[PDB]
Amino acid sequence: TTNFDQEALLYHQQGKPGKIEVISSKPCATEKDLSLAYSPGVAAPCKAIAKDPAKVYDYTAKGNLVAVISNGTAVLGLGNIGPAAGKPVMEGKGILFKQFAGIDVFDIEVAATDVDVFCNAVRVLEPTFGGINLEDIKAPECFEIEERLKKEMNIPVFHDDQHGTAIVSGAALLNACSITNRKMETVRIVVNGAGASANSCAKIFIALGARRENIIMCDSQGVIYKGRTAGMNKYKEYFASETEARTLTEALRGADVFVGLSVAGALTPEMLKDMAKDPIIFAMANPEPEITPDKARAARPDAIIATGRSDYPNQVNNVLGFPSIFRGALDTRSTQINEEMKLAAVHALAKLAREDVPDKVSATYGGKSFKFGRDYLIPKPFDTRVLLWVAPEVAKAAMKSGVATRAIEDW
Amino acid sequence: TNFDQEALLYHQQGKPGKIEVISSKPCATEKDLSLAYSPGVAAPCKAIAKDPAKVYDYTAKGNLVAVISNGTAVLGLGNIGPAAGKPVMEGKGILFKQFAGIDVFDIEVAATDVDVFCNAVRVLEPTFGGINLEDIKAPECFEIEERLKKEMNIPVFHDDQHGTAIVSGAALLNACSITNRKMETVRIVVNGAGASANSCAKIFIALGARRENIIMCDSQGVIYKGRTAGMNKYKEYFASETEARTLTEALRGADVFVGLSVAGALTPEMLKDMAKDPIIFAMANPEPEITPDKARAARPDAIIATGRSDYPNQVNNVLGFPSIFRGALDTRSTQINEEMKLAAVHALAKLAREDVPDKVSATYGGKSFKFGRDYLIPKPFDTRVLLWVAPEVAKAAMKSGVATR
Ligand SMILES: NC(=O)c1ccc[n+]([C@@H]2O[C@H](COP(=O)([O-])OP(=O)(O)OC[C@H]3O[C@@H](n4cnc5c(N)ncnc54)[C@H](OP(=O)(O)O)[C@@H]3O)[C@@H](O)[C@H]2O)c1
Ligand SMILES: NC(=O)c1ccc[n+]([C@@H]2O[C@H](COP(=O)([O-])OP(=O)(O)OC[C@H]3O[C@@H](n4cnc5c(N)ncnc54)[C@H](OP(=O)(O)O)[C@@H]3O)[C@@H](O)[C@H]2O)c1
Ligand SMILES: [Mg+2]
Ligand SMILES: [Mg+2]
Repeated sequence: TTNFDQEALLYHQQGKPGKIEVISSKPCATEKDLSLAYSPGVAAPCKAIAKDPAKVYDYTAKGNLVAVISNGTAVLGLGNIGPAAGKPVMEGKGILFKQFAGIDVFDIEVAATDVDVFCNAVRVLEPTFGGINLEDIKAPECFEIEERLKKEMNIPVFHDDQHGTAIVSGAALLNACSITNRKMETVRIVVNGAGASANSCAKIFIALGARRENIIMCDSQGVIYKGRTAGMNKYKEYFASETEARTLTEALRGADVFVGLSVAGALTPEMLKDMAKDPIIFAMANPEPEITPDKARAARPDAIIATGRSDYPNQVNNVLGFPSIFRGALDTRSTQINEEMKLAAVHALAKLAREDVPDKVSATYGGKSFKFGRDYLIPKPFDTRVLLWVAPEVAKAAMKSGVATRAIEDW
Repeated sequence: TNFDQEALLYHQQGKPGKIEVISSKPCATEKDLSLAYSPGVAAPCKAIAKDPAKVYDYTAKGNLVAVISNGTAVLGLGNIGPAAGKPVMEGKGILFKQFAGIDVFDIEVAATDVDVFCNAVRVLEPTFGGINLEDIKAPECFEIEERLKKEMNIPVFHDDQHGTAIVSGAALLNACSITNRKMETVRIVVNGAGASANSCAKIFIALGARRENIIMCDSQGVIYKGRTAGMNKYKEYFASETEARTLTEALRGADVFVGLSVAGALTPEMLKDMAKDPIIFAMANPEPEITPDKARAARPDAIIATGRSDYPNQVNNVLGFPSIFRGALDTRSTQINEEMKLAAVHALAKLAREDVPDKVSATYGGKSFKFGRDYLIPKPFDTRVLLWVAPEVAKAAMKSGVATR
């Protein structure tokens, strides 16, 4: 819909260009005000921070400030459009941080595609920020970039395209498994796609109890089988499967779970018929899914379906993750977002969906009723319980794992 | 002091720090967010991919300045490091917002090597409409600003260097006018050879001063040609043929003293042998090279400006950078060049000759102001400044061809 596009263009240019403004949180009108905000008063917190570096969190915005950082090499589904073109998306990501977790964001678009240039530039920004959310950086560069920055920086570094997606889909999968009386240890999973998100999703499924041998990964050229060499790399190699299947169709034979992280249309009804009873179908290709819940329900009335879209039930929406994840990490002044923290967020999201849904949430969604089951197995994005459930569990995981530098006693 | 305690509480209370980032557009509903983020946010991205200039139409780039420091010369605190400088950079951003309506991301960078710092900062270009370098020590700051100006296609401006040059240059033009002087024959003595001093001398030459009429002194006295002690590439440029060796000897018959050094550096005896109607810029902080009363006591015909708000003629940098960047941003300029800097000088000098509104008088407690020896430049809280200076900078950018809008 190109007129919907025009609504978006107008939105971005109307009044003042763009979507963000930086304002003072303190009085700044009078000469007295400015004698505190600036010279000579501002020397006091500077001296305090020089003597005790931790006090940077007491006297600046650092403790609530995340950088959303991209080089614009994988923007949304638009591909490598460059950092300037990606800036609206990074401003938008920042707005989600603010609206869902109260976190201030500097969106930082970096003109560097070289891994060393990019990492060298970002590493030295640490004094500015309480955390770094890497965004829309293409695979496989994003794997090296994230791992290097996590090692080199002493503040949390988290690439949402990789792990946010894994966290929310993992939560959904745990619940889908519960609803269908499945054990993770025996569930057979097919992942369609082998990019930034598929890699992390596969890894978290294993972390949640799935076996590598029960997971088959497919790409643009079919099943990633052990021995294969076409279009292969270090990361695809890890998930190369001993299977005899070569097509997506073959891989789905008797499979329990389809995880779609590829492109629209990739999954048809015929492929659906041979899946196991109560098939679990996550069709997350944007903006159009691998399949529709209706086409899926038509082929398989017993199917459980999640997608990336808010107009269908069970949206695997990344906004369920990163805001609370950084809230918990920031509030404990943590030096990392580690695996313990990611898993804590999985389990918090999963558990929340199992609770009775307050009238407030139904009223937010037009009076729709929600109860845990096949049409509701992950929290709604506009449910205010999400921050309350996920952020403290992340904070507790940071303290338990020893990456917190500030204890939080209670909420 | 109670004031330090007040300052600490100001920073620590409420939301820690001094800045918040907010949405400038509606962002409460599913519909709102379908435009602010996916799927609608793809539209401006596609527009920008096709026509790069549209980044200025659809993002905050055109109103967004990075205040960037590695914390190596923070205020008068020296090399305290990037984190400890963060309160100062947040506060600088506050000034940008309050005086020019400019949004700032303060960026504290953990790199002291010129090369590493530059390589980290120049790739941030897509984010910003302009870069204000701040509180970076000399001589590294010269090399850094020079290199970034060569690499980046947005304005790069180190305020410590050029802000004081611009405002003191406006003050100097007016001082010369008042005392019937011509810049081409004025003899100037610059005390100090650091970040700000060097730029001051360069602005004076641009305003018509002759390089031969300028003597620069540092911690070891006059910088004379042939001297090697404590020299560098930048001091070398301003090395003088003069036989003077001390600040005292240099000031004999001098018209102007520009003090960018340390307190007490200027005594009354040096003042004695200055020319009639000596112009004295004592801008050392927090205590000037000499006080206004001690100066007029020695020389009653003296015209004096300082860096302090408690005396007349405050050479305050807030008179410069807000309008300079406002003008640069509004013309979507690729540079702040010498033409733009000079445009700011002349506009500031011109505003000072205008009648001072009661609003300004009221702002400063009924104190009247009329262009003269006690009023050489606009007051910092004069709201006319942005309206006067920024349009002149924009005109300069367009005339010199660095404007893209
Ligand atoms: N919460 C969500 O809804 C969510 C989150 C993240 C991602 N996604 C969606 O998942 C998709 C990929 O995201 P990404 O960040 O991972 O991108 P990516 O890094 O580019 O990954 C693309 C992957 O898809 C593979 N592929 C392309 N065509 C295929 C086909 N017909 N069949 C099977 N695989 C195919 C590609 O194979 P090759 O490697 O061989 O080229 C590649 O592995 C996008 O649509 C994204 O919108 C959704
Ligand atoms: N608008 C304003 O009010 C304003 C603006 C900018 C600066 N200032 C003030 O000017 C002074 C310099 O600032 P800056 O940033 O330029 O500092 P800077 O970079 O450190 O430069 C210091 C300069 O002062 C020289 N110096 C040290 N002691 C001296 C002495 N007794 N006599 C003469 N020169 C001496 C140094 O000489 P060596 O090279 O030999 O070390 C050096 O050249 C500071 O007090 C600053 O607060 C005021
Ligand atoms: Mg992303
Ligand atoms: Mg400064």
